[PDB]
Amino acid sequence: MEIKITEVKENKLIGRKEIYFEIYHPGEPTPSRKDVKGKLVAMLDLNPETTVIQYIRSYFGSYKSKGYAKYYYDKDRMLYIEPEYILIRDGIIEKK
Amino acid sequence: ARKGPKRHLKRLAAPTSWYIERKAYKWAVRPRPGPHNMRTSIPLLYIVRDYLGYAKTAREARKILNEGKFLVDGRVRKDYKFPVGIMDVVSIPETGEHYRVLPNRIGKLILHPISEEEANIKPLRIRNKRMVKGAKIQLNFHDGTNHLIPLSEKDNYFTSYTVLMKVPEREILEVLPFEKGAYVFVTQGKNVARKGRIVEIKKFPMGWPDVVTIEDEEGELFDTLKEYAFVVGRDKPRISLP
Amino acid sequence: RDIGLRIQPPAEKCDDPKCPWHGHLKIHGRVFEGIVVSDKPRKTVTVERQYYHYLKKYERYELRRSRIHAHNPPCINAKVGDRVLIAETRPLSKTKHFVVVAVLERA
Amino acid sequence: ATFKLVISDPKTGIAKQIEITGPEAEKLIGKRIGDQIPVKELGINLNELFGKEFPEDVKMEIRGGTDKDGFPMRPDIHGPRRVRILLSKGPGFRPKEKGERRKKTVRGNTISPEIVQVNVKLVY
RNA sequence: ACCGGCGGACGGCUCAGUAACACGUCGGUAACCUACCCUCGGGAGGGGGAUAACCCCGGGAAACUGGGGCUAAUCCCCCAUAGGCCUGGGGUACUGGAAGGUCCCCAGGCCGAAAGGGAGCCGUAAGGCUCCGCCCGAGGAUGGGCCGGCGGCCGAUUAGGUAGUUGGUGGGGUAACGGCCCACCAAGCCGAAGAUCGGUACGGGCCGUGAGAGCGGGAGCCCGGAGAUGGACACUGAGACACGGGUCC
Ligand SMILES: [Mg+2]
Ligand SMILES: [Mg+2]
Ligand SMILES: [Mg+2]
Ligand SMILES: [Mg+2]
Ligand SMILES: [Zn+2]
Repeated sequence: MEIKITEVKENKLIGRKEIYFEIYHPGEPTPSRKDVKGKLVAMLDLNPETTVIQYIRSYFGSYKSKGYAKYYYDKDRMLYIEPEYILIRDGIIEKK
Repeated sequence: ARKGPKRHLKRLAAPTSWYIERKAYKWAVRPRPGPHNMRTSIPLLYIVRDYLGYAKTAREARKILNEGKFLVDGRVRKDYKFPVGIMDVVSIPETGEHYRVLPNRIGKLILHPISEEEANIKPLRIRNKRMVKGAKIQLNFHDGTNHLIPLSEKDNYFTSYTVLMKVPEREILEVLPFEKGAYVFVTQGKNVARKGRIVEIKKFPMGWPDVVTIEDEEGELFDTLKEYAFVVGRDKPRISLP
Repeated sequence: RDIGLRIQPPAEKCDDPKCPWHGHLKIHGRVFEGIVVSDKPRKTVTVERQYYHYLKKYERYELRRSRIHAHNPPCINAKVGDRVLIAETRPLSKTKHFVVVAVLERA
Repeated sequence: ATFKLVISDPKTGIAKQIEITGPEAEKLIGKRIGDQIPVKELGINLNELFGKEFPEDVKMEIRGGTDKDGFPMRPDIHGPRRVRILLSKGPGFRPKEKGERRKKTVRGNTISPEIVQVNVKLVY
C-alpha cells in the first residue's frame, strides 16, 4: 500500500494537528488501523501514544481509501478533548 | 405557542441569512436575545463550528468558548447562543486574526478579514435620540447599545448619523453626518451590499418611510430606503469593505 | 395646524376631544375617499367606496362596494351625498374605526 | 370510650404514651382544644411514669388528636362533626407544591368517643 | 436525604368543535404586557423571626397524617433612603408626518428595593486581586395581546332579521382601546349585489390530473389554530384557567 498526504492543518486552539491522507492498494484488502498508524508515525516522526486515527473509509469501485487522523501534543489534553469511545476503538486505553 | 414562549427552532424555519444545511438535521440553535435582531445576526456556535471550522462537534466548541478564546467587540463571550451581527468585529488573539461581519451580495452573512489597527473601531448608526433625567441626551444605536452626552452638544448628533466608537472602552472619536455627498453602504433590500454616494432625499406624508438615491462607482443611480443606508465616510470609506 | 395630510383645516373650532384637529385623537394608517350614504346617528356617518374585481376564469370585471362607519366631528358635520376623506384611528365603538377629516365636495 | 394519651414534657422534649379508659376518660369528653385540666383530678402516677420529681398542682392542656379512621382534628372548626374541606396549609395537609390546594377530611374541636389519640403537653 | 434556586406554559400527540378577524397578505398600536439576554447610568445602611432535616411519642387496613423539643441560609418580615403612580399650576429641552408622550420648576397625596452573598489565590496578619452573583432607572432584543382594508364553500321547496340590538353622554373594569359591562338619552343597524337560518368542513404553503384554459383534494413535512372522557370554575406564576398539577356536577 502507498500512503499519500493530502493536507496537514494546525489547530492552536485545540492544540493538535489534523491529517488527511489517501491509501492506494489495488488487489489488497482494506488496511488495518495498526498498519496505518505505524506507517504514519514512521512517515512524520510522531509519538505513537498521542496519535488517533479518526476513520478509514473505502469506496464502491475504487482501488484507494481515504483516511483522517489527529495528533495531539499533550497526552492530558488528548484525554480531556477526545471522546472515550474513539480512544477505546484505537486501543489507546482499555475498556472497563 | 399555546401557553408561553417558544424555546426551539426547526432547521427548515431558520432565518434565510445563515449559511447552514437545512436538511442535515432536525433542530437548530435558537438564538438568545441580545444586541442585533433575528434577521441580521447569527449565533456564535455556527461561527466557531461551521464557518471557521475550529471545532467538529458542538461539545468541543463549547470547551473552546468556556476558555475565553473568542472576542466580540473586544469583550470575552462564553455563551454559545450569543448573537453576532452586522459591523461586529470578531477577534481571535491567540491566532492573531480579525474579521468583520458583513452581508453578502445576496443577503447572507460573511466574514471579511481586516487589519489589526482597524479592529479597534466600530461604526454605530444613531437609531434614536431622547432626553433623560438630569437633562442629558441618550443615543440609541443600531445594535441596541446606548450612550450619554451632555446638553451642550445636542446639536452635533442627529438620527441616521454614524459614530465611530473605540472598543471595548466605548469612547467616541469621530462623527460622520448624513448629507449629500456622504459615502454609504447598503445593508438590506434588493440592492444590498452596494456602496456609493448620496444624491437626493425624498419625503412622503402620513408616516411612509423616506427614500434616498445613490450613485455608485460607475455612475449608475439606484434608490433605497433611508434606514437601509449606512454612512461610512465623508467622501471615502473609513473602513475596509469588499 | 398640520397633521400630516397636507390639506386645509376646517373653518371653525369644536370642543370634541375626539376631533383630530382640535382634540387629542391621532390618525395613522390607511386614508380613503368616499361618498356619504347615511347620517342618521349622532356624530356618525356611513361611507361607500366602489372598485372593480377581476375574475380570472372569465377574464372580465365586476363591481364591488365597501361600506365603512366613521366618526363625524361637529366642526365638519358632513351630510348625505358629499365626497369625504377618512383616516384610520384607534377603536372608538363596536364598529367605528375611522374619522372624517375633510369634505372635498359638498353636495 | 378508650383514649390513647400522648403526654409531652416541653421542658425536656420527651413524651410518653399510656392508655386511659373508664370513668376518668368520661371526664375528658367534651373539652375543646386549648383548655387546661389538672392531671391529679384525672388520676395518674405522673412521677412514676417519667421517673422525675414534678411540682404539685400541675395541669395539662389539649393540643390535638386523631380519630379512629386516622383523620386529624383542626382547631379552627367548631363542633365534633367530621367534614371535608379545601385546604392550602395548616394541620392535616402537607402542600409539596407552591400554591397547591387539596380537599381533605378532618375533625372538629370537641372531643368525641370516635377520637382515639389525644396529644397533650404538660404545663408547669 | 431534606430546606432553598431555576425548569416543568417548550417539546410530543390528534383534528372533535369552529363559516369566525380562524386563516393568507398589506398596514397600525401616539391604546399594551414581557422571567432568562445586551448596553449605559446609579445603589447594597440598621434590626427581627419561624421551620424542614434531626431527637421523643404516635394514629390509620391503607391513601395519608398528629403533638412536643432544637437549628441555618441567596428562606421570610420590618425601619430608612433611592424609586413608582395620580391630580392641579408654570417653562418649552427631544423624537416624530402629527404629542393625552419624554425633559425642567413649584404643590397635595398614596405605594414603596436589595444578598457585598458565595468560591480561589497572594495575605503571618492586616487587606487586596480575579470569578460567579443581588436591587432601581432609560433603551433594545425575544415571545406575545389587540385593531383595520382586501381575498377564498353549497341551499330561496330558508324573505324579512335584530331590542344591549345601532349610535351618543357619564362611569366601571382591564396590561391596554372598545356595548367589554352598567345608569341616562335617541331610533337606529343588516338585507334579493342574498340578510337571517340550515348543510358540510380546521386555514395555507402545496398535491393529483389535463396541450392549455380548467376541474378535484387538502391525513403524513413546515407555518398558524383548537383540544386533553362531556359541561362549568379557581390557586401559583413573567407566562396557564395547566395532557403525565387542583375543585364541582
Ligand atoms: Mg403545554
Ligand atoms: Mg371536524
Ligand atoms: Mg421599605
Ligand atoms: Mg378546506
Ligand atoms: Zn374639530
